[PDB]
Amino acid sequence: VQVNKAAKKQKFTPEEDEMLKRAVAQHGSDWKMIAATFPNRNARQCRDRWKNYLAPSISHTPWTAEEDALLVQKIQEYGRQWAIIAKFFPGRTDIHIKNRWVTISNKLGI
DNA sequence: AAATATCGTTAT
DNA sequence: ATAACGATATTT
Repeated sequence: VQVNKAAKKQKFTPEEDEMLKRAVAQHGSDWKMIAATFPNRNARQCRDRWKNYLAPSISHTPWTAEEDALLVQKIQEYGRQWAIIAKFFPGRTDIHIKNRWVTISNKLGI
Protein backbone atom coordinates (compact mmCIF):
# COMPACT_ATOMS: atom_id res chain seq x y z
CA VAL A 1 0.00 0.00 0.00
CA GLN A 2 0.50 3.75 0.06
CA VAL A 3 4.17 4.78 -0.28
CA ASN A 4 7.08 3.57 -2.46
CA LYS A 5 6.63 8.03 -4.33
CA ALA A 6 3.10 6.62 -4.04
CA ALA A 7 3.30 2.87 -4.70
CA LYS A 8 2.00 1.93 -8.16
CA LYS A 9 0.39 -1.10 -6.58
CA GLN A 10 -1.93 -0.19 -3.70
CA LYS A 11 -2.51 -3.45 -1.79
CA PHE A 12 -5.65 -3.90 0.30
CA THR A 13 -4.90 -3.90 4.03
CA PRO A 14 -6.52 -6.44 6.40
CA GLU A 15 -8.64 -3.57 7.69
CA GLU A 16 -9.84 -2.50 4.22
CA ASP A 17 -10.65 -6.14 3.54
CA GLU A 18 -12.82 -6.20 6.67
CA MET A 19 -14.41 -2.91 5.62
CA LEU A 20 -15.10 -4.31 2.13
CA LYS A 21 -16.72 -7.48 3.46
CA ARG A 22 -19.05 -5.29 5.55
CA ALA A 23 -19.87 -3.01 2.63
CA VAL A 24 -20.83 -6.00 0.52
CA ALA A 25 -23.07 -7.48 3.22
CA GLN A 26 -24.70 -4.07 3.36
CA HIS A 27 -24.81 -3.01 -0.30
CA GLY A 28 -24.45 -6.23 -2.22
CA SER A 29 -22.72 -5.78 -5.57
CA ASP A 30 -23.31 -2.03 -5.93
CA TRP A 31 -19.63 -1.30 -6.50
CA LYS A 32 -19.92 2.47 -6.97
CA MET A 33 -21.76 2.95 -3.71
CA ILE A 34 -19.38 0.54 -2.04
CA ALA A 35 -16.30 2.40 -3.32
CA ALA A 36 -17.72 5.75 -2.19
CA THR A 37 -17.02 4.65 1.38
CA PHE A 38 -13.33 4.05 0.56
CA PRO A 39 -11.44 7.34 0.16
CA ASN A 40 -8.61 5.74 -1.84
CA ARG A 41 -10.49 3.04 -3.77
CA ASN A 42 -12.61 3.00 -6.93
CA ALA A 43 -15.40 0.60 -7.97
CA ARG A 44 -13.05 -1.57 -10.05
CA GLN A 45 -10.63 -2.07 -7.17
CA CYS A 46 -13.36 -3.10 -4.74
CA ARG A 47 -15.00 -5.46 -7.22
CA ASP A 48 -11.69 -7.17 -8.05
CA ARG A 49 -10.67 -7.58 -4.43
CA TRP A 50 -14.03 -9.11 -3.52
CA LYS A 51 -14.43 -11.35 -6.55
CA ASN A 52 -10.90 -12.78 -6.52
CA TYR A 53 -9.92 -12.67 -2.85
CA LEU A 54 -12.66 -12.00 -0.28
CA ALA A 55 -15.77 -13.77 -1.57
CA PRO A 56 -16.69 -16.76 0.61
CA SER A 57 -16.41 -19.10 -2.40
CA ILE A 58 -12.71 -18.39 -2.95
CA SER A 59 -10.19 -21.04 -1.90
CA HIS A 60 -7.31 -19.99 0.33
CA THR A 61 -5.59 -23.37 0.35
CA PRO A 62 -2.35 -23.88 -1.60
CA TRP A 63 -2.52 -25.37 -5.10
CA THR A 64 -2.41 -29.15 -4.95
CA ALA A 65 -0.49 -31.34 -7.38
CA GLU A 66 -3.81 -32.67 -8.68
CA GLU A 67 -4.91 -29.11 -9.47
CA ASP A 68 -1.64 -28.41 -11.26
CA ALA A 69 -2.05 -31.54 -13.35
CA LEU A 70 -5.58 -30.53 -14.24
CA LEU A 71 -4.29 -27.10 -15.33
CA VAL A 72 -1.74 -28.50 -17.75
CA GLN A 73 -4.44 -30.73 -19.27
CA LYS A 74 -7.06 -28.01 -19.48
CA ILE A 75 -4.59 -25.64 -21.17
CA GLN A 76 -3.80 -28.29 -23.76
CA GLU A 77 -7.57 -28.51 -24.26
CA TYR A 78 -8.58 -24.82 -24.26
CA GLY A 79 -5.44 -22.76 -24.71
CA ARG A 80 -5.18 -19.42 -22.90
CA GLN A 81 -8.90 -19.11 -22.13
CA TRP A 82 -8.48 -18.62 -18.44
CA ALA A 83 -12.09 -17.85 -17.53
CA ILE A 84 -13.29 -21.04 -19.22
CA ILE A 85 -10.55 -23.06 -17.57
CA ALA A 86 -11.33 -21.62 -14.14
CA LYS A 87 -14.79 -23.15 -14.44
CA PHE A 88 -13.11 -26.51 -13.67
CA PHE A 89 -11.45 -25.17 -10.50
CA PRO A 90 -13.87 -24.65 -7.62
CA GLY A 91 -12.58 -21.79 -5.50
CA ARG A 92 -10.18 -20.39 -8.11
CA THR A 93 -10.82 -17.63 -10.64
CA ASP A 94 -9.22 -16.76 -13.95
CA ILE A 95 -6.84 -14.44 -12.07
CA HIS A 96 -5.52 -17.37 -10.04
CA ILE A 97 -5.39 -19.71 -13.03
CA LYS A 98 -3.31 -17.35 -15.18
CA ASN A 99 -0.87 -16.59 -12.30
CA ARG A 100 -0.48 -20.33 -11.71
CA TRP A 101 0.34 -20.98 -15.35
CA VAL A 102 3.41 -18.76 -15.00
CA THR A 103 4.57 -20.79 -12.04
CA ILE A 104 3.75 -24.14 -13.66
CA SER A 105 5.40 -23.20 -16.96
CA ASN A 106 8.57 -22.56 -14.90
CA LYS A 107 8.53 -26.04 -13.35
CA LEU A 108 8.07 -27.55 -16.84
CA GLY A 109 11.06 -25.61 -18.14
CA ILE A 110 8.90 -23.87 -20.75
C1' DA B 1 14.54 -14.73 -11.13
C1' DA B 2 10.35 -16.21 -9.24
C1' DA B 3 5.72 -15.45 -7.25
C1' DT B 4 1.47 -13.18 -7.26
C1' DA B 5 -1.96 -9.03 -6.16
C1' DT B 6 -2.94 -5.23 -8.78
C1' DC B 7 -3.60 -2.27 -12.90
C1' DG B 8 -4.12 -0.74 -18.35
C1' DT B 9 -6.92 -1.53 -21.69
C1' DT B 10 -10.18 -3.77 -24.87
C1' DA B 11 -14.25 -6.44 -25.90
C1' DT B 12 -18.48 -8.05 -24.31
C1' DA C 1 -20.64 -1.84 -16.07
C1' DT C 2 -17.81 -5.30 -15.96
C1' DA C 3 -15.57 -9.57 -17.75
C1' DA C 4 -11.48 -10.72 -19.66
C1' DC C 5 -6.40 -11.03 -20.29
C1' DG C 6 -1.70 -8.93 -20.85
C1' DA C 7 1.48 -6.88 -18.25
C1' DT C 8 3.34 -4.70 -14.41
C1' DA C 9 5.25 -3.65 -9.66
C1' DT C 10 6.45 -5.27 -5.45
C1' DT C 11 8.60 -8.50 -2.44
C1' DT C 12 11.14 -12.34 -1.68
